[PDB]
Amino acid sequence: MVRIYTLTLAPSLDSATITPQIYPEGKLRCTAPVFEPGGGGINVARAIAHLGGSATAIFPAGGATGEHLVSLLADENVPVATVEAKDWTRQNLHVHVEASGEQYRFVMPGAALNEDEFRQLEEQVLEIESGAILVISGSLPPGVKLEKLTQLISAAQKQGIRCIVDSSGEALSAALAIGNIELVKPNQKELSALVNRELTQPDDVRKAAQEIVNSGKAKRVVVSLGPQGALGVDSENCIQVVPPPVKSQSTVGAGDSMVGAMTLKLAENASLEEMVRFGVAAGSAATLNQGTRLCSHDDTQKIYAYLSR
Amino acid sequence: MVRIYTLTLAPSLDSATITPQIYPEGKLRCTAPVFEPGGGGINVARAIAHLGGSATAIFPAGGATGEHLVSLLADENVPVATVEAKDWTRQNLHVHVEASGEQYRFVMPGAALNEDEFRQLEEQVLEIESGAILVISGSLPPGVKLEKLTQLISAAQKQGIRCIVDSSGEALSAALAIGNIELVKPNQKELSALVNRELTQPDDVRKAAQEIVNSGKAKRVVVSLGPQGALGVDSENCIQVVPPPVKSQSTVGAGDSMVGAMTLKLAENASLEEMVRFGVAAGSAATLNQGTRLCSHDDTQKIYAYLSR
Amino acid sequence: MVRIYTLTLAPSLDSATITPQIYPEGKLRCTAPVFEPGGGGINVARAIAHLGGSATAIFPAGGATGEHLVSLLADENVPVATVEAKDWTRQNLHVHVEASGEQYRFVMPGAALNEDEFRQLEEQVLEIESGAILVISGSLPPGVKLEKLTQLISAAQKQGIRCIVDSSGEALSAALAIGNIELVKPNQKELSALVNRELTQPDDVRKAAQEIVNSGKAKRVVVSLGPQGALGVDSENCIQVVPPPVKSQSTVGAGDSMVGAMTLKLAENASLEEMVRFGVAAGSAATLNQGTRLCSHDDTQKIYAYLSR
Amino acid sequence: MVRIYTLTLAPSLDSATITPQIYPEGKLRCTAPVFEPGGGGINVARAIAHLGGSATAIFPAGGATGEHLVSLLADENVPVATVEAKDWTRQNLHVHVEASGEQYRFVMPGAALNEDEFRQLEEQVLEIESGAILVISGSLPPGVKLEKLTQLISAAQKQGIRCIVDSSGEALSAALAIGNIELVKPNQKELSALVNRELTQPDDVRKAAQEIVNSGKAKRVVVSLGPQGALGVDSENCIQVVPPPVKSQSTVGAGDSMVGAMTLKLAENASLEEMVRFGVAAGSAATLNQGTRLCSHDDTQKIYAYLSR
Ligand SMILES: Nc1ncnc2c1ncn2[C@@H]1O[C@H](COP(=O)(O)OP(=O)(O)OP(=O)(O)O)[C@@H](O)[C@H]1O
Ligand SMILES: Nc1ncnc2c1ncn2[C@@H]1O[C@H](COP(=O)(O)OP(=O)(O)OP(=O)(O)O)[C@@H](O)[C@H]1O
Ligand SMILES: Nc1ncnc2c1ncn2[C@@H]1O[C@H](COP(=O)(O)OP(=O)(O)OP(=O)(O)O)[C@@H](O)[C@H]1O
Ligand SMILES: Nc1ncnc2c1ncn2[C@@H]1O[C@H](COP(=O)(O)OP(=O)(O)OP(=O)(O)O)[C@@H](O)[C@H]1O
Ligand SMILES: Nc1ncnc2c1ncn2[C@@H]1O[C@H](COP(=O)(O)OP(=O)(O)OP(=O)(O)O)[C@@H](O)[C@H]1O
Ligand SMILES: Nc1ncnc2c1ncn2[C@@H]1O[C@H](COP(=O)(O)OP(=O)(O)OP(=O)(O)O)[C@@H](O)[C@H]1O
Ligand SMILES: Nc1ncnc2c1ncn2[C@@H]1O[C@H](COP(=O)(O)OP(=O)(O)OP(=O)(O)O)[C@@H](O)[C@H]1O
Ligand SMILES: Nc1ncnc2c1ncn2[C@@H]1O[C@H](COP(=O)(O)OP(=O)(O)OP(=O)(O)O)[C@@H](O)[C@H]1O
Ligand SMILES: [K+]
Ligand SMILES: [K+]
Ligand SMILES: [K+]
Ligand SMILES: [K+]
Ligand SMILES: [Mg+2]
Ligand SMILES: [Mg+2]
Ligand SMILES: [Mg+2]
Ligand SMILES: [Mg+2]
Ligand SMILES: [Mg+2]
Ligand SMILES: [Mg+2]
Ligand SMILES: [Mg+2]
Ligand SMILES: [Mg+2]
Repeated sequence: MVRIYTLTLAPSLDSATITPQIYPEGKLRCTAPVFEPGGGGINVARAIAHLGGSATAIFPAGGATGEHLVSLLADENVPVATVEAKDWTRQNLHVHVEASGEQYRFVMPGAALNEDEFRQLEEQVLEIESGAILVISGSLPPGVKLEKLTQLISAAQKQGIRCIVDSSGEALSAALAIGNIELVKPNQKELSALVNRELTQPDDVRKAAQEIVNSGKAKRVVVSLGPQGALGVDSENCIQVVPPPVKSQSTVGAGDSMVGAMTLKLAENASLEEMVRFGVAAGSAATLNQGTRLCSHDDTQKIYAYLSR
Repeated sequence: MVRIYTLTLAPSLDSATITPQIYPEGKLRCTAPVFEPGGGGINVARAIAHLGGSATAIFPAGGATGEHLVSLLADENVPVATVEAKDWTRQNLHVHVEASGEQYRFVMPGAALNEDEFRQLEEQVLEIESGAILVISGSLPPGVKLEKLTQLISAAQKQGIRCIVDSSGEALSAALAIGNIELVKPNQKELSALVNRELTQPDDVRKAAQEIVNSGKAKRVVVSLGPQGALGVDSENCIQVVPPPVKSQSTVGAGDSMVGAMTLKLAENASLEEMVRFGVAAGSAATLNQGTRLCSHDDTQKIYAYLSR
Repeated sequence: MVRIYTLTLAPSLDSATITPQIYPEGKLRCTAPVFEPGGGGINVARAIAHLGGSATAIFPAGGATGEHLVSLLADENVPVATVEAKDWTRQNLHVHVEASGEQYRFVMPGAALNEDEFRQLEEQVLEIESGAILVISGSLPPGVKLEKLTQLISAAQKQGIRCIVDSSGEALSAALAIGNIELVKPNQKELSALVNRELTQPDDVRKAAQEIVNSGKAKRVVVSLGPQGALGVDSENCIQVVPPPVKSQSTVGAGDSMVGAMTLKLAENASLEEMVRFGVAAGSAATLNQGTRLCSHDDTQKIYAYLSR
Repeated sequence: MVRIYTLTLAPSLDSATITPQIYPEGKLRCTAPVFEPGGGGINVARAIAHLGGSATAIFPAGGATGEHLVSLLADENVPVATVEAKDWTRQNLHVHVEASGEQYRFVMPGAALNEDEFRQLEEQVLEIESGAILVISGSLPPGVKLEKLTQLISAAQKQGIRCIVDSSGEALSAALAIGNIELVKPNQKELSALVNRELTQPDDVRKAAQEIVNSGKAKRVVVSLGPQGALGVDSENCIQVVPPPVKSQSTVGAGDSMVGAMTLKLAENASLEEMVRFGVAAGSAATLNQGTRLCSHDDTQKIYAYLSR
């Protein structure tokens, strides 16, 4: 298997806290937070670790929050390659409400990057050897022009780095601007925005995915469909995989778990069907766990065996 | 095609109202309500009308609220057969919040039924011809012992009335106590309560469904799975049908729409596959319409065509 | 003491129910409701009963819901004078959420009145002897022109009936159109709407209340101020009364409790200070009790003793 | 006028963000946060600046978040005296929901303080001149034994530093353990916890306040009562001051604004009446401004003039 790297331009040090009730105006007393790594590529690398593989997470880190982020990943045995940034690593908030069992997730932008910090990040990316896989996942932080992301991807592909993309909005469109992306995983909202049209008819998702493949923007499009599983599209195949009928406890982290799983199958040169099935297995495995916990090896294996008959 | 009847032991006259915001403590000023028919069997009959068929709704009605319920169904051209009850027809409340677009649904028990009234309802059911279909759908109202529900179904079956059951809790178990039910449609929670175990493993739903068929309790079990569609089980077949990837606007009425569709297919003596496909098409068609609106013929046809492609 | 009557043109049979959690989209299973009398004048009469006096509630009642409303008042020993109405007595909903202890209150319009039913109600009102007190409290139901309310009040005053008004919006303005109202109790929002201006400066409430008295619209204006108590205004006096610093459990019914209390003091020809103090005592006593329960005699007496030094 | 200092053992760098709707499970996309100074003593110092006075804020600051906190105060021209702490300055989150206009406030503990750092803070406090005022306001951060808070206050008082305390829980009791506190401002809940009993009777708050004065624990006790204003108690006087009837826009910052105002009055050696009046004026002035904004000079002056009329 070739080596796997992930890139998170907007990582975070997330706080998970608990409060008895939720209501406006008054002070909600919240417990001492538990800190956890945040960010698309970072969680993809964590999911891969859970599944028994290894992925090196590349990301900017700033201030004491950044140091703690790196410290957390060290304890989880997730290898990293960081760039020191001036602006401190930002924090998102996850609140569990004890009385209802509900969770609330407040997602703010990542820290700013200056041009020099982005250049260092690109330098880290270009140290990746030909044939290896790079997963670019997450939002685009302030300070980065859209074309800089496209230029990074182009440079990467130029020296044989195989790119996988999970993003949204203008970043996702920009990441796909040059094309030849190995794999992209939009969810339904992300797909609709990317093809710039509403997907209201039964066959619209399939057709939109095929449109992306046919255009040369991506070799593989896996449209993830929440509880309905996913639809994977190749130049030769269209397959839908639906998860088993088991209740979701918490959907947080399903997307990153699926991407990490599919990345591993891509590294193994698996078939489209095997890739999508393993992706659904890990994404749905993620839903079995409370709060922000990602997929576990054993749950993913169990669901994958079910999906494989 | 044989004739179709439905039975709703706990009907309601539902109020749909609108308010700008939702918050506790203060008076929420709600608009003058729009009244609509409520109740499982009643909604099955309405869905059947939408799909081009005809079903007679049997139910107790009491007071001016009951009169209005009857009048609403007359205006919708749904045939009825009623028993006048002493306790007035109860009301559930549907609240649309303008600021969020969210809907809140407060579901209270149906009016009480005395023993005389239940025997009157039983008399109506036993006037149904042999070979016709009776759909018993909805909650069990106060005043009716579970044994009486068992007795009604046993009485109906002895003379060739084909029974379809959609209920929950002790009522569902009681309805299946006699066995030889033509079709039962539990959702996942209802199936779990019926077999009395958590269904936490991938194959648990299928195994539970097969257990009910094998035990002779039901000829067909269709476990409905929300956005995952449904799993249909026979003595000979097992199929899962997943809806197309279209966004749900409002899930209200999905269950009764699905039951209405499957009932029509059952009356046409369709295959298990055709029955479940049409059921999923109608159930998911219902979700395309806002609020409490059930499935439309055209949306159901479109989804069914896709599933049958 | 002279006799006391209340008029409720829009009464209701309210349902109080309990549900474990509150959230949109899904069915919220609510307990078998406890029915209670609803409507301004009706609750004023109930509050008066709690305080040891007697008030006859005049109101339209229709259908089985109306009969149960009358039945509830009989059990509480509240004398009534009803007019049978064609349109059935409507229901508001009070929902207690067990997990949070919050209550939600959905308030819909009252049943319609036709011209004949209103004429009968006016006839009941004009049977009231000179010197007696009539409390007109609550919203204006559909079917009643604004000037009909004004004409009723004018006719009442013409034969010596002393009128007290608690209402809002166009109804309140109309009720005050002719003037010489003995007592009106707007809250702050109601006062602002009545004088048609925002009350943003420290002395604005006082000035607005005095404007109403000086105009001849009302002899006494008691602006109720929620937790801040009330400001009472006469042609000769301006007094603010603030409740004791005890936590409110539930504010439902505070307004009607205050009005019933003030009505009793008006019947005793009490001073403005005594009237307002007893009103604050009963209104704040109401807040000590969970849900919709009105003021208790003992709590009101205790707070009144405190307010009187 | 003597000099004024404040002490905030648990400061914060607060993030204020905006999101369109609030609901659980999904990612709530929040705007790039606006940062603001947080913490009891810090806010007291800011309120004092608004009211035209000057107060030096003493607090631990750590990391880039602490640097930003210090920078924000510099921009607001609030003098500070800081101790560099190992643990980085923590962040609370204020969320405005656009659809409802509601604000949600998630309050987490302050950064940890080690024993060395606390002694450094103690050293700063003991550099305050005799006769000057020190306001100790806010929660107690992890790492500080209650006895150390008692020791700090005892140390300060021995050399003529006049101490004002605003806190809660065990910290408030510990702060009052030494006695001879110049002024304490519990709210109702804080007073109840302090005297360890429910305050359910009309005179309970006053009696509890007098108990603290009589015991020698505090020279002055001002129990703040939210919209009911405040009750101020001396060895010689007892007064209640109620704000004018103006609608609160947002209650955030009322407490610290009130403390800032009373501190300034205390420095001017004002009467108990003048102190409580100005306190209520500033507290209520704070409520006129949206979000976390404290009292403005002009609004405070306007309310104070009314209270003094
Ligand atoms: N259980 C609740 N449900 C809904 N709203 C609440 C609830 N508790 C408090 N609130 C709201 O919060 C406001 C203040 O509540 P609270 O008694 O906690 O004071 P606080 O200012 O938040 O905290 P503190 O005691 O530290 O001063 C109330 O006015 C109310 O609007
Ligand atoms: N409610 C659910 N029940 C079962 N499986 C789910 C559920 N939601 C997500 N999954 C699984 O996780 C996979 C990915 O989730 P989804 O399609 O929601 O992507 P995403 O929106 O990009 O995730 P995320 O919000 O974490 O970024 C799905 O394809 C599916 O396998
Ligand atoms: N927009 C809102 N968001 C959250 N809570 C609210 C909102 N509006 C009102 N409330 C709550 O409802 C209580 C009263 O609100 P409101 O001003 O509507 O008075 P009311 O008693 O409900 O009605 P009325 O004016 O008829 O007397 C407030 O104390 C507050 O707790
Ligand atoms: N979120 C959804 N998206 C797409 N289709 C749906 C969704 N929810 C329900 N359906 C369709 O409706 C059918 C029945 O709905 P479901 O499985 O939820 O039954 P139910 O819980 O008995 O419904 P109900 O609550 O109305 O009684 C499903 O099998 C599916 O076809
Ligand atoms: N604890 C909860 N918090 C927030 N939302 C919930 C919660 N429980 C259910 N919901 C919402 O209600 C929808 C359906 O929930 P549920 O499992 O109760 O099915 P139902 O259609 O309401 O009832 P039924 O079992 O009778 O078919 C869910 O899709 C979810 O959106
Ligand atoms: N939160 C509270 N705390 C203490 N007393 C209260 C509170 N709210 C109301 N009261 C008492 O009840 C009296 C009337 O309540 P309020 O001023 O809110 O009138 P209202 O809005 O017309 O009441 P309602 O909504 O029931 O019709 C007040 O003057 C006061 O004495
Ligand atoms: N307007 C809403 N009201 C109530 N709940 C909502 C609303 N929008 C989303 N949700 C809840 O959040 C879940 C996911 O919402 P959403 O479409 O935003 O996906 P997401 O996972 O939060 O974000 P993303 O598109 O980045 O993957 C839904 O399943 C639903 O439960
Ligand atoms: N809803 C309100 N309306 C008018 N004035 C208010 C209101 N709430 C607070 N105030 C003013 O602010 C002063 C202090 O507020 P409060 O009694 O709530 O203290 P607190 O609970 O310590 O404040 P905080 O939660 O900010 O720390 C009050 O005495 C009063 O003057
Ligand atoms: K999870
Ligand atoms: K619908
Ligand atoms: K009450
Ligand atoms: K404010
Ligand atoms: Mg995603
Ligand atoms: Mg998602
Ligand atoms: Mg159902
Ligand atoms: Mg359901
Ligand atoms: Mg009122
Ligand atoms: Mg009110
Ligand atoms: Mg405070
Ligand atoms: Mg407070």
